[PDB]
Amino acid sequence: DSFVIRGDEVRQIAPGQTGKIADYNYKLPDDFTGCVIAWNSNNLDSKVG
Amino acid sequence: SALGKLQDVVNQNAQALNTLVKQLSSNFGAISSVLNDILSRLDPPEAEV
Repeated sequence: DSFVIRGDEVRQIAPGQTGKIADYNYKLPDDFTGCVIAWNSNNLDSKVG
Repeated sequence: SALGKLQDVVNQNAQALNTLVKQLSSNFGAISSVLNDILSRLDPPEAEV
């Protein structure tokens, strides 16, 4: 699964840890036997304006 | 004081029941002793902990 979030919203994507994004868009239960991967993408996804 | 053994057995059973009901209302190292206030005033991870 792939999605784009801001900096402060990265820590909210975690098993059990709630917030603002993990309530109506992408919720992870306490059974996530995957592994999150994330990196910075402020070089090809951002533009002026 | 003649009826001692039966009275002692009854008192021991009553004390065991009382201490069991008292231990049910213990903290055991938690913040409270009621489950509703724990499931309603805590995030799911700390709640299940």
